[PDB]
Amino acid sequence: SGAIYVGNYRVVNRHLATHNDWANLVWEDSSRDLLVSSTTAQGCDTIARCDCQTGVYYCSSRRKHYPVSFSKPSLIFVEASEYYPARYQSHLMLAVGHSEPGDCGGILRCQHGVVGIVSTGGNGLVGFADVRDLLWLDE
Ligand SMILES: COc1ccc(F)cc1CC(=O)N1CCC[C@H](C(N)=O)C1
Ligand SMILES: [Zn+2]
Repeated sequence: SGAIYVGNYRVVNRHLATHNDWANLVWEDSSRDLLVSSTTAQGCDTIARCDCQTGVYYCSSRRKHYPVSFSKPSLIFVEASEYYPARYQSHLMLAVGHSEPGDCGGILRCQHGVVGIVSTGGNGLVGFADVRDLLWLDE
């Protein structure tokens, strides 16, 4: 679990969104596993606007943060689950690192701020849904 709180927005994995998230929907994209809902309180997370390929992520299954090199956002094949059939997920970045399903939502951060959130993993790899292209999160 985990979310990004920026301005009047809450960014979460689409497969983990709640009833309240869907009742206050701003935007959702199944192909990216993202959903943004509105909030009454003000969020203070800074979103990075960069092309960094290094950062730190929070891994809840280990109660630890890990430094990683990650690939540029791209389409990556993702196995079927109870949330989606087998498909390509777009805007996904991979890193070598530990992850388990409950790790989804952990933030990936570089020196410029929030990069994305854990969205996939398996076999010593972890995938992050990128958020740096969502310029509207700021205005
Ligand atoms: C962090 O997730 C891990 C990690 C290790 C694992 F063996 C398995 C997973 C789960 C995973 O990748 N899923 C299930 C939930 C939806 C995801 C998606 N974005 O389509 C795909
Ligand atoms: Zn950066």
